[PDB]
Amino acid sequence: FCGSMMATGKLLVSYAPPGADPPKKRKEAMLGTHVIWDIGLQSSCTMVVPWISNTTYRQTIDDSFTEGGYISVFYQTRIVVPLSTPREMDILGFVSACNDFSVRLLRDTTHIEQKA
Amino acid sequence: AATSRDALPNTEASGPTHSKEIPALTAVETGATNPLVPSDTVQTRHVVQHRSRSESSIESFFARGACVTIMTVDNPASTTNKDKLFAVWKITYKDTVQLRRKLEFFTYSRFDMELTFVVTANFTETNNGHALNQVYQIMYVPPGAPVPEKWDDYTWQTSSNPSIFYTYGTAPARISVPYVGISNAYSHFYDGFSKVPLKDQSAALGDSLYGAASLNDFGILAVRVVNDHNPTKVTSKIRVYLKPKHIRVWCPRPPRAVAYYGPGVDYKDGTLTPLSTKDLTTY
Amino acid sequence: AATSRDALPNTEASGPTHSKEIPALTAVETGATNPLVPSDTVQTRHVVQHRSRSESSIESFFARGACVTIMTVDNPASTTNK
Amino acid sequence: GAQVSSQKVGAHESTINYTTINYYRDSASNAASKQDFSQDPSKFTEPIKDVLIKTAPMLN
Amino acid sequence: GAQVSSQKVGAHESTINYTTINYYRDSASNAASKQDFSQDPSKFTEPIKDVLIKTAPMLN
Amino acid sequence: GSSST
Amino acid sequence: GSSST
Amino acid sequence: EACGYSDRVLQLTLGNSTITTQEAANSVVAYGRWPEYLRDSEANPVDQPTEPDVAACRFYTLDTVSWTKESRGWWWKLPDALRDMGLFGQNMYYHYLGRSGYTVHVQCNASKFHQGALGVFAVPEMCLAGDSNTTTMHTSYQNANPGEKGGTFTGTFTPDNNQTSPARRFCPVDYLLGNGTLLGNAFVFPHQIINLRTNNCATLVLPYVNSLSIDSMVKHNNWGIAILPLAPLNFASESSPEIPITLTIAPMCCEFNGLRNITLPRLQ
Amino acid sequence: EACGYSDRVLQLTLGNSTITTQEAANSVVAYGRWPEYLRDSEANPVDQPTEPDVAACRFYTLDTVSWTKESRGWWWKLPDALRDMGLFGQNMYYHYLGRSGYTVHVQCNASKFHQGALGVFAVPEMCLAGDSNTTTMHTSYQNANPGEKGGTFTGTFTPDNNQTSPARRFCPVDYLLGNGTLLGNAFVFPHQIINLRTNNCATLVLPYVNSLSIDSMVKHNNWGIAILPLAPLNFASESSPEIPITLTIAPMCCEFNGLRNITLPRLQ
Amino acid sequence: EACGYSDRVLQLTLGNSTITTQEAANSVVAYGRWPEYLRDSEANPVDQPTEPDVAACRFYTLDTVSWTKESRGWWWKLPDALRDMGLFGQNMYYHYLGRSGYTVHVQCNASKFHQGALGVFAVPEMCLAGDS
Ligand SMILES: CCCCCCCCCCCCC/C=C\[C@H](O)[C@H](N)CO
Ligand SMILES: *C(=O)CCCCCCCCCCCCC
Ligand SMILES: *C(=O)CCCCCCCCCCCCC
Repeated sequence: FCGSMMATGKLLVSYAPPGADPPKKRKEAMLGTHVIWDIGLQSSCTMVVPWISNTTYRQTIDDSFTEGGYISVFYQTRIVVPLSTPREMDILGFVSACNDFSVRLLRDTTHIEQKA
Repeated sequence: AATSRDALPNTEASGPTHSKEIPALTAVETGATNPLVPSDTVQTRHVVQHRSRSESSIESFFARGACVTIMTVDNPASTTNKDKLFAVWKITYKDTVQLRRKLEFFTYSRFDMELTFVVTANFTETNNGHALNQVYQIMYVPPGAPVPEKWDDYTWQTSSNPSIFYTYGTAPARISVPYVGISNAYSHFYDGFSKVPLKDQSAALGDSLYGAASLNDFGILAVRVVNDHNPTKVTSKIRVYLKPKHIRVWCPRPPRAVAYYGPGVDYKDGTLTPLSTKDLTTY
Repeated sequence: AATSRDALPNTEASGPTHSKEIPALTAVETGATNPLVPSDTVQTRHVVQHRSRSESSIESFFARGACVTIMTVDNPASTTNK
Repeated sequence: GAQVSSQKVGAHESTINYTTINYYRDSASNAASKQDFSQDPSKFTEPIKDVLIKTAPMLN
Repeated sequence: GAQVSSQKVGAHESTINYTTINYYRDSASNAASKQDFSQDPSKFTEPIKDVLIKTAPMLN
Repeated sequence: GSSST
Repeated sequence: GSSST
Repeated sequence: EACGYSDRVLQLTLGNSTITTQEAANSVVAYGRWPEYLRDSEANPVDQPTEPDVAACRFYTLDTVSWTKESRGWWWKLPDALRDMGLFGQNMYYHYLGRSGYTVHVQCNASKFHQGALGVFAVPEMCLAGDSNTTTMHTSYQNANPGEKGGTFTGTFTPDNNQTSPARRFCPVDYLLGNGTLLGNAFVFPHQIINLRTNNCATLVLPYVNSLSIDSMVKHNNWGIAILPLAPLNFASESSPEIPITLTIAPMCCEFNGLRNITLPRLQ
Repeated sequence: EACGYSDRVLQLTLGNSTITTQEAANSVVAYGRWPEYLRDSEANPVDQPTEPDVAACRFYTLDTVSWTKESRGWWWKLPDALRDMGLFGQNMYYHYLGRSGYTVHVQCNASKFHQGALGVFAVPEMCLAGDSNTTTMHTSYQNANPGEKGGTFTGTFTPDNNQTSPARRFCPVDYLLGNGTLLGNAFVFPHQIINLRTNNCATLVLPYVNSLSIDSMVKHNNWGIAILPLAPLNFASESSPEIPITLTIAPMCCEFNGLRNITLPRLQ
Repeated sequence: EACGYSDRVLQLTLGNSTITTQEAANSVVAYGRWPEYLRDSEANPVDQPTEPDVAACRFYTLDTVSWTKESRGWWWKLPDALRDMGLFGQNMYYHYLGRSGYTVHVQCNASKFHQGALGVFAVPEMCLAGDS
């Protein structure tokens, strides 16, 4: 959370494993894996997306057989600020792997080319 | 500890019988097959049995390279209007029929795959020209890596994809690959879809092929002639042979009885009469 | 002694929680990444983990020949001007 | 690292052996040993919950 | 001078081994063993001067 | 060295 | 002779 | 037993439900494997599973069908056939993943004067063939998944010629087991026969079978139950005999992972 | 703690859900009793219970309401408020009997410049008074059971005079705790206060409380959650301040007996 | 600590200089390696090194810049940024060779009513792209 010290808020961060309607309302997102983040001195909050898959490994491309589900964020209460305070701000998000995370089958990337 | 090459059981000598034990009588509704041997219904002699089931072990039944595809490439004159043909094949055992029928005696399998490549070339025009010995590049492009759009574009660099540079007229190329499935076994049959159609979404959007899992299951092989264009055009074929080494199989199945029609279990009208005429009381 | 082909850590079963320990709360300004595992924010079962990082070791990531150049040469007729 | 095993000799001209050395790190690269095991057909031929005695009535 | 090591066997048909002999004097000529070690990510993931306990406030 | 089966 | 890993 | 116990007389009890039978032909445990929960050594999704136990592992009776001289056969898929059955179906649509074994009890009584024989087959991955000769692998989800009504076999292949709006359904030909292989061999799959003079039911105990430890129940069926008349229904000298066939199936050792909002599938 | 642990900073984790808070005022365990499953020594229905565990014992967030200068208070009943929440509600309507404890987490943040105080009360058997002076005990089932929207308190008793077609609903007067007793004493029930300068949440862990070991969840509510403004909302010099209040409740150690077909109640 | 010690309140002292802070977010030791002198086993030039110690290993404050809504970012290189700082810079220009570690302390205070976030990155071999 990058708003001011005077800004408060509760947000809901969600992970819904695949197979149902992708959550568009807090009502749905609540029902899946989630964290309710209370903004304060510990500036950041972490949600762990646990390995939940039918296959033992997923593909590194879009694939419906090995789909992973839905990450989403909602307002739990609302951002509240006093007067003389910015009413808008930014949050920044980060991703990283847990210690149980692995990859295999080495391959060339599409993220670089050499036309001509 | 009973091994595939061990001799089968000896026939034991047995004499006449008159009792309440009824081996011959049974009831197949139970779902079991009566475990009988000849000494149960006739008089037998003693035979020391030497025969073994060594060649019908799963490994032995499969221990053969089977052709699964024929790839075509060329190297034309630089003056041609048509592009230089490179080949792209989706890896599968279902483009041909014989290894397919053998694997489908079973529902699931695990094996290490041995691929062997036989390459042959010929002249196409009644020229009187030449080409020099060719080198082929057989590139594995796994799902997600960039597929070649041109015989000479950047993807043939292969910094991370595995490639074989095969020289014409040398011993056929061969590599091995471990059990690479994303499941605990390969599934020869998948009774399902890769997408659930949701009500709240359009039918088109929820649609997928019956019995298909991952659209690009195992990626592709891309083959090219590395030599530059030659005045005389040469055409080549790369025949791919598949052998399943170190194999395990699960859940037996009746073999394919009517002709294959696509990668699924579908059948074509007009092919559904395998059996022939034979009279009930005719030997 | 941990090697590239060793299996990664087992997921340990964990139950409900109500305490002052706050794994989910953190502060990225410090420059560190929160070392969390699923049993920190959800209930887990016990899983015996078999997967390994063998193919993403530096050696394995690089263990491939890559084309770095294409050199051109010829051998012409002795009569050529070039 | 040499593995030495016996051949089952069919046509004859003691035990004859043969030698195997694996040249690669990946078990996938290895030839097939053909040292395989047989098993009982029971899971397909006798899948009944109550053990069948062949001399007895299958139904009682 | 033969080096004997175990393979990690993936698909199965004891320990299977493989053999390696170096044919040249220069270590540069040798194949890659792929016998590599892993290490903890800490120098990149936790480079803080004071040890982080994840259940505790990162800021106190 | 040697394994014997 | 032999080293065994 | 000299205290009366018989092969033919069984009682099965799961949850709040009991089945009694006095004309059984023993019972079958597919591949000799009784159903089991997923072991830690084979586990894959790491979240705590739900095991609903007696609320889902109980005998659900499906809609009764009718066997006549013209019947060519019937089929169902699992877990599809049970998708709407009590808390089992609920557990199924609420979770990404699920696995389950099953006790299948097929019921069919008649009289000592009737005759006929049903082959009752449990097939792993029972992929059935489509109705088209213009497009392979095109049976729609809705038609692949009849739910508890099941589907039927046909003695004739009639290809769907409406290319504008294709039927997009199966066309399972009976002597071909609906999948291009001969019915006479379906006995290599776990089975029993209901032969009216001998027994009035079939009982198959089925383990979870799959190339994975757990999977999408909504996307994939693990087993197919196929019932075909091996010998036709016949009675006295009546030309139109009918006897009912009832299916009762119980899920066993079932567990679910990946809880979210409920799946609401397009089924018609 | 000299490693940083605070009374004010808590993390609660049930099922696939986590709640974090940095401005708590400890948490309450009603009557000092943590929730528990029914012991054999106190058991009554003899059938195997279903314990859905993580599929039902997880944090369900209800609809958010809004606190303003005119708010008189809000109420919910348990298990009624949760009747439509995932597999908990399903387990509830499928069984004759059920019992459950709950973690109640009420959420309300503001700023160091706002003020106000909510009394959050957990009341066993929270019987509320009706709107009528012609007929006692006549609040209809539908009105007694709002589901997750809850109800509200009023500062005024307005008796229902339509004798032809009575409203048949509650008329819960706030200084009378909606039940004819003074609000100033509701503190003898398990409670916390959300006083905006001190804390931004209330957390009550509630045991199953009843004169029986297990009962009809559909017919009877065990607890009532009542939230009233003890000191009114106020901010800066604004005349119409508003801050949201969110309820999140998790069932705990819940078990169900008497499985049959699902209950389908008349709720409107 | 129950005697008051905090993650947020630090004092660093090098040479004749001290930095105090009451709103720190711990501190970072790049790649977990504290700075060190060159070891004999890794040495290369054979001449006696000069180690100026406190005369060069002390806090030099650079020119203050200003962060506004239009700021896109700033960069410096080391040792370049310090080339003109006291006896460090002198030692640098008098010798063919030199090596050094660094404590970098970036300072920026505001108020409980302001907001914004600066990413402060230490990059080894920070080669930047040209204008052409
Ligand atoms: C340089 C050449 C490398 C070639 C590498 C090819 C690796 C591709 C793995 C293919 C495995 C094919 C297995 C057969 C099919 C599957 O059994 C079934 N359709 C179900 O999963
Ligand atoms: C075990 O193998 C010890 C005995 C070694 C005998 C000589 C090995 C023959 C050449 C092996 C080459 C190794 C393959 C990489
Ligand atoms: C150690 O190597 C002793 C065992 C030797 C076994 C035979 C070696 C096989 C041929 C090696 C050729 C040497 C390469 C220059």
